[PDB]
Amino acid sequence: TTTLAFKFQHGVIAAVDSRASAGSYISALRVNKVIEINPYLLGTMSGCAADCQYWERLLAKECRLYYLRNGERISVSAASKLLSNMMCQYRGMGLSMGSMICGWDKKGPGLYYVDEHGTRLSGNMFSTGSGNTYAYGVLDSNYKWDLSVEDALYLGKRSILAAAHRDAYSGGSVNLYHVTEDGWIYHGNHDVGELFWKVKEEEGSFNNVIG
Amino acid sequence: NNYDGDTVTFSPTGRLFQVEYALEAIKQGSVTVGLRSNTHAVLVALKRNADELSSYQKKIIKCDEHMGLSLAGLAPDARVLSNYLRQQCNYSSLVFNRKLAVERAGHLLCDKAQKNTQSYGGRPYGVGLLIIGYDKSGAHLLEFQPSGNVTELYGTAIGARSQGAKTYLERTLDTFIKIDGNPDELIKAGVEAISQSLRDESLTVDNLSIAIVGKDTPFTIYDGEAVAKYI
Amino acid sequence: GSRRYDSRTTIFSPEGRLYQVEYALESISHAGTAIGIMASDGIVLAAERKVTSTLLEQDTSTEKLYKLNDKIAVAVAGLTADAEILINTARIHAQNYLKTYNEDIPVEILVRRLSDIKQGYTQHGGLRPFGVSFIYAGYDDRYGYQLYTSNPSGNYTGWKAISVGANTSAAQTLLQMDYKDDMKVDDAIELALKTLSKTTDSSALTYDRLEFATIRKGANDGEVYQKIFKPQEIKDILVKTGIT
Amino acid sequence: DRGVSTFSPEGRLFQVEYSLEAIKLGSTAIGIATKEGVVLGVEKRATSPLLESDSIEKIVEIDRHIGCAMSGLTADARSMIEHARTAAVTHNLYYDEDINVESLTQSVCDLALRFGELMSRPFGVALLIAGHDADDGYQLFHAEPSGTFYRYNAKAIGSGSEGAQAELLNEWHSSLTLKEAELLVLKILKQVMEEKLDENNAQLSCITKQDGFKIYDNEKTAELIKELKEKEAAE
Amino acid sequence: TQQPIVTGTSVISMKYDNGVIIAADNLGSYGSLLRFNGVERLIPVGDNTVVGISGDISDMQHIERLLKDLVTENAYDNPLADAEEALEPSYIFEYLATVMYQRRSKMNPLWNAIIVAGVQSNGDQFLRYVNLLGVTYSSPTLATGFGAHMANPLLRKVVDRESDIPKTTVQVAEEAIVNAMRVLYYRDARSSRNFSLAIIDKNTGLTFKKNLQVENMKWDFAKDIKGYGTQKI
Amino acid sequence: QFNPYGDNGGTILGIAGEDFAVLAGDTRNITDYSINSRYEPKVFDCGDNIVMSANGFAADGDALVKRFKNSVKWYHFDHNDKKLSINSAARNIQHLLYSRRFFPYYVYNIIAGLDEDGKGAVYSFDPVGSYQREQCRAGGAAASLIMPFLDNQVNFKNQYEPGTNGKVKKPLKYLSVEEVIKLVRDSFTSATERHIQVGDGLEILIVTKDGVRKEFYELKRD
Amino acid sequence: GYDRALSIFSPDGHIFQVEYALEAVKRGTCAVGVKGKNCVVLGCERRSTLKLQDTRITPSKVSKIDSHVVLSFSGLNADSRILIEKARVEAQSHRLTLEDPVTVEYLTRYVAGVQQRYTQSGGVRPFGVSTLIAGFDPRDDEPKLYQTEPSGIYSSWSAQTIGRNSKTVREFLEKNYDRKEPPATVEECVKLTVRSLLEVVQTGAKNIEITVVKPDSDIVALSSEEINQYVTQIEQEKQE
Amino acid sequence: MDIILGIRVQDSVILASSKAVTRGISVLKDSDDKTRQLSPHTLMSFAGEAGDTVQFAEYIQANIQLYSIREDYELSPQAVSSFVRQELAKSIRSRRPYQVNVLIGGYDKKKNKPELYQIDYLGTKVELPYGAHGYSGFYTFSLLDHHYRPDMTTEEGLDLLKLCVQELEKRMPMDFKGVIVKIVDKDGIRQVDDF
Ligand SMILES: *[C@@](C)(CO)[C@](*)(O)[C@H](Cc1ccccc1)NC(=O)[C@H](Cc1c[nH]c2ccccc12)NC(=O)[C@@H](C)NC(=O)CN1CCOCC1
Ligand SMILES: [Mg+2]
Repeated sequence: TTTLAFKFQHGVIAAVDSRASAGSYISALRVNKVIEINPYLLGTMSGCAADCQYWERLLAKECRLYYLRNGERISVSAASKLLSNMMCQYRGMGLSMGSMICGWDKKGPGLYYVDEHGTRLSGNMFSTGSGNTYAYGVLDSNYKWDLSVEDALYLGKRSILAAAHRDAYSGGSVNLYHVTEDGWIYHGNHDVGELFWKVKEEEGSFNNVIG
Repeated sequence: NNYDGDTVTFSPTGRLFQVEYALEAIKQGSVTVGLRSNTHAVLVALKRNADELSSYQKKIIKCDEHMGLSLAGLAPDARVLSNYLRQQCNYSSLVFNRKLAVERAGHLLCDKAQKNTQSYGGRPYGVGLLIIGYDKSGAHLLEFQPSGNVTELYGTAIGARSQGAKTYLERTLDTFIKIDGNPDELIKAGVEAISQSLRDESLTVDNLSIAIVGKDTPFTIYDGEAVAKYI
Repeated sequence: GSRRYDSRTTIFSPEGRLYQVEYALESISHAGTAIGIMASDGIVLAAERKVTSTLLEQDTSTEKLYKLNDKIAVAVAGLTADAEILINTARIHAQNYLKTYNEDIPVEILVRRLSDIKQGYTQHGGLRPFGVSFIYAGYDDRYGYQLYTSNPSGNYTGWKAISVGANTSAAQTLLQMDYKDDMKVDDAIELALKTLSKTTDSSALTYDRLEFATIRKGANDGEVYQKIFKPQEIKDILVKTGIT
Repeated sequence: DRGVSTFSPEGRLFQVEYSLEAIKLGSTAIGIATKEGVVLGVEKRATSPLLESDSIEKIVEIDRHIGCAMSGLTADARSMIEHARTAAVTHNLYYDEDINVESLTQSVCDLALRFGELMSRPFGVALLIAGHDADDGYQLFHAEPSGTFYRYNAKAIGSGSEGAQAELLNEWHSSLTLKEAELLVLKILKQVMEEKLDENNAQLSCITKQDGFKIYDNEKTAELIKELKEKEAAE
Repeated sequence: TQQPIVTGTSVISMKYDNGVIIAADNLGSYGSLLRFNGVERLIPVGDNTVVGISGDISDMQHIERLLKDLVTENAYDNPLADAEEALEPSYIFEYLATVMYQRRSKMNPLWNAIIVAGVQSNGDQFLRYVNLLGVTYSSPTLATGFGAHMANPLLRKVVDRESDIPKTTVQVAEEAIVNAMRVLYYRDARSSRNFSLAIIDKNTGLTFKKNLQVENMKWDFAKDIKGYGTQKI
Repeated sequence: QFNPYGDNGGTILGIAGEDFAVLAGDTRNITDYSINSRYEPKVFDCGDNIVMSANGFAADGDALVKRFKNSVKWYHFDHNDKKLSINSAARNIQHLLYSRRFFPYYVYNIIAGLDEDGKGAVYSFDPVGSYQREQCRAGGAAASLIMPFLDNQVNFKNQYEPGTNGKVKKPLKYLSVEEVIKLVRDSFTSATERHIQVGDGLEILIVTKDGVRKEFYELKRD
Repeated sequence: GYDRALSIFSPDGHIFQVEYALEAVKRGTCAVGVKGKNCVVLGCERRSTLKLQDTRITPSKVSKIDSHVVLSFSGLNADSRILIEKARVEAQSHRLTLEDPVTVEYLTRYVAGVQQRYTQSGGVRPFGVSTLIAGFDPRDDEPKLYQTEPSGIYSSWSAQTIGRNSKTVREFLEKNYDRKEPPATVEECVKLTVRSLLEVVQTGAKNIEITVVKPDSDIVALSSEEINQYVTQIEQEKQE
Repeated sequence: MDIILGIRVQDSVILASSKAVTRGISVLKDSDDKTRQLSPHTLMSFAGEAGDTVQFAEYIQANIQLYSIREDYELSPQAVSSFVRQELAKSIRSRRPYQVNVLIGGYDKKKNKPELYQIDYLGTKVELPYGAHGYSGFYTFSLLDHHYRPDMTTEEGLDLLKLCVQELEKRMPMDFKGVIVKIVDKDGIRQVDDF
């Protein structure tokens, strides 16, 4: 996998690939690596598919109970922390889970990185998975806070494409999300096969590849 | 009097008053009838409502595909005991690939109820149960009392005014036992039996509750317009 | 079952009082009077042993005054056996604090801990409370010299001068009359003994019927010394103050 | 003294029967079920004018499709609500669906008889559990400390219950609208309440399939009270 | 986790038209040492079931006791213990299979391979296998250990599929089993000449044969075999 | 050292139609190079119009199916005989699998049936509980042989329309039950040829609104 | 363990142990809470039967639960320490798991839950304590004032009093406190709090304690002289 | 994490801590603050295994903050350091020890003295004029041994600290992405925003 997420002027972008592996064998072409915890919270997935699904669906249980008791939506900071506390109970037991908790709350947009070690980092930009290095290259050279929603969506899309191309364990399809103060917004499933050729022609990039 | 404060105390005449008081809760409960032939076994229960706006409290509970019971008294205690039966029926299937014998189900209920009558702190169950079922030895009907006493019968009734239905079944014994391969006629005999325990009120569509199990018939409960046929 | 024989030690009366706490206080009111007086340059602890005998070995005896650590001491009123259970717990808490923070335990923190233990016996467990009232005399570098008291209810309060045990009503009136804020240890010693001499149920106050202790900065330079008075030393201070 | 789980000579549990007396002292709560939704309403009953009445929370959300009103020793209800909310969300975790109103009510009632010498006494509070699911539609349940629960078309609990229940007997029919039910709860609350009914000492709520469980604003309820006064003066 | 010490080798079995046959030799090996020569590894349960066990003998004796206790417990408060509510082969097997899988799940297995052979109430043949891992399977022919490699091929020539069962008589099936036991004696280094055989028929009931021997053995051709290649004398 | 796991071979295949679903699996059970049984059923009717198969280590597969069947039973008891939807069954199975996250059920699990809109549904699980709804899935020993064939012949991957030369794809026309069963049989016949653990028999369970139907076909026994 | 059910129902539907716990609160010294427009003030009675007291070290009646929330009480003193300790632990536990300090409403709900738990748990008696919990939520300038009691019920108050002769001071507050226009300043809020205590206290010397809590963790306790100035001004206006 | 330095001067304690956080082969963050305020005049920096560091730090923070509220009093740096040491010495013989090394910089308001305590994951406590954990000391201690005086000003302490970081940046193979510097003195804790 390759996942990324970054804060900007108009909220946060979240983009993920869709591949699943079983060694060299591609076990799934189109898996969903994003979880809609609530209308204002998202969760990316990288690592053991079972761990990612179980613990983030359990996080969603705990975030809903917060709303019922307090009559108020949970913050991104608090949600990310609940998850990191879960990881710390099974510390050393062999879980494999890397995730970004994306959302919009009272402090504005929020983005936290959480992993199986119990690490919890706040930041403007993150990328996880086997192909994160490729994604960072595109992101770091093109990122600005002053990005338009249209350009930001493309950047996250293009960054996954970069990783899908080079990384053998990344690809299949791209899933886009845009988080606003009115909630998150799904921006479709994009096949890499079709997207690659489209980007190659329009952008002029991937000159080395023959098409 | 002085010997009814708890279940751990015999009276001077050797009586257990807390158990007798638990038995009293059954008599206050709504009437329910049980009867069987050689092929089928039937439960008939008069459901009770709180008022006209309220629903009619359910009386019959399914335990397995081949076994179930009807209750009279404290409904929550029936839920606890029926849950136990569900687990025991289920343990028999999962471990031994064997449907639980109705007689053995009665023995398990007896032993569970007994522990509550000999220990300090707890209390006896405040409910009576009529268990019907079909196993490898044919159709069966059991009567459970929270004293622990379980009895295998051809037919019986428990609850308020249950003596009327019990007398009827005692007269009809030779007739209804012979109703083999005819579920509808066996239910008719059960509906006619429970009718001997009615006063003022009569059997309506949301009042009556019937259950049946048999040779090629899984334990199924009939409520609502499904029992209008028998009214 | 067993319920039949349960006294129910942790319940309220209709008036909102704890029966056993009130009855434990009644027990303590028959115990030997203990007095604590706090001065600017130290603290005094005085206490009366209960109707002794000539054959009691006094110099090796201890029923009233106990040492919790080098900085803190207590005077006891009530069941001695109950008090020793609590005293040993308090000694351990002081050492736990010292091991953890590498500093001597503040007086109030020790007092609160013991008072919390007493409180527990009034709210849960179904056991009788400790029939003990303490006077805590201690020093730390935050508040300096401090006097506290705790009773079976687990409630504790701070004092300039205070008495527990028998005749506290009479004793407190006498202390309230003669006490002043600028008072010194030598004066406080005299006040404590004079108060016991007037409130005692005995015919006369003698050395063999007393336990006495001081906590002084009267130790060579910035440090604190505990002095548990010996029988001969109590006899001397009785002559000095003009009681015998 | 005597056991907590003791039967009386009549065959009733003493403690359960005594807890029912505590519920009779509680403030009134009314529920009415219709085909357009279920309405829940309560008497707040502030003990003093300085008490900020909007902090009195006697109507409570369990899930988006289930609401709850209470009467009696309301402090006892907090752990019941906590269990209900947990049960509702846990079932959503295990089965990826809403939980049935009856199943939720049954889960709450399982706590009721877990007392002895587990908790030391029964709950001193009754609950009106209202909700909607796809199988049985709009439902209203009355959950007692006996562990028993009855389904109701309409139900009143608390100090003015038998007077309100007699009124609900005459007024309820199967074709009631949501608006009609709202006014009917307000009407009966106004009848049994000691103090004069207004938007500050009484609260309304409802559960519909579309919008889910909603507690009504004081401004919204105030209009329904004014609409009630005018329609009673109309004849 | 353990290791097997005293062990029993192959158990073989097959279905025929009216019932099932099961057989096993009477040896208890201690590694390469043929230590115990009078061990019965077929254990009847009632008059309708025979349990054949291979592997660790101490664990076999434990299972033998569980079954003996199962019969005792079934008779408790059961007037129909010798009739309608008697133990069935399917009940006995599922019990053992539950125990075997639980033990492996605690990482403390019963180091055995078991075949439960019997006839049900309705006359149906029962033949199912279970081992130390809790793995279960059924087939017209079943065999453990070496029998799986050598006996099954011979027994499957008689009953290759389900439709061959009604065509197979008890005489043919017994003949095939006895031949398979001879082949195992030729080729299994931890086998013995002495064995036991049990037949459970739906008409004639349980026939338990003890002290059987492998006979009609071919050895004469050995006299002609000389050296390992070039040797003539 | 004791190894609590084993490999009983086998291969399973689930395909979702427009208003139906199939779950197929071979009937061969093996250890190492030996055949245990030529007919040992692997796909089960679990009730509520749901079919299930746990492929890999038979003992763990039987235990899981047994537990899920039990979970269906208790779902009826606890929720007034309500029908367990396929999506609810899938989520329940995830929790059954994750209960042993640190001592897993060594099986690949597939279930099939109809969703609440009457459309065909297939769900796929890994041994530790990750699941997903899929149109097509092969699991087990010969999964890597069969899946590419299904990408090509079910989702028309790498297939384009003649004359356009790669510009226009083959349109995703739906498949009938008769067409699906052909692809299932050809998948297992091909898998039997090149995989030693696959053979003997093929059992298919078809699910429609009318119920669960079975079909059996012979395979090569070598 | 000791499992005896001490808090149980009576034939008339009362839990006497919970009601007798309220009688212990009635015996306790008077405590009062008044919230202004931009502050909350907590007033507390000190009974003058105890002189020769060391006021430096004697447990103060108002306790900080966190930097932004305070708790005063009426009833058994020893019992109150247990609630305060639990509350303080929960406050740090909330900051640690959720990364925000507790809201006043949440802290109250927790303390009330503890009190409730002790009314239906075996082997324990109810807390003989009612509390006033006041403060300001993080990044919020709206004042908060809550009350709890042994039964476990809690509610929000514009102004409230508990303890002995609380009936009298509540009478005073009900006629003197206007909701439409609450004490606009700190002075007006403190003045009204001292006035209310002067209906009951006896002497206005060392018998009145005042603690002012303002937004953004601004908590201070007034001294004897500062309070004495309020006492002087009130009575001089009264002589008319 | 990687590098944490500490120096005690005349009237303050200065803690410098690296900003880098690395997962696998990628640097995830270059602005991470490896420190927690335990009390107004006590700061603790930390370094060790991933996750354990923050957990332990926040757990210590919660305990000291609880003590402060209960007693309405700030514990001395010495008292806090002893509490921390005990928690680590308790931890080392646990089932799964917390793999965290810390520096505790505090200003004792009673004695009017700055204090620096170095504690490793075993519970090995030492009071020092300057300290470090891991490999940091190998490069920096020679400079500190040479240039350090006890009467140094805060500004001189920062200049000597710059020299230490420059040496680390020259001779360490790892890029630690600079340091966040914080000063602890009588007025409390503040961060040097330009370094
Ligand atoms: C890259 C593809 C890395 O290989 C991603 O991280 C991807 C993330 C992901 C997240 C959520 C759902 C699906 C996928 N990870 C995997 O695909 C993951 C990689 C993997 C394999 N073994 C691992 C061991 C430890 C950590 C990661 C490992 N693969 C899986 O989890 C595989 C084993 N499971 C499946 O593919 C099975 N399920 C896929 C979804 O459909 C149901 C079956
Ligand atoms: Mg093959």
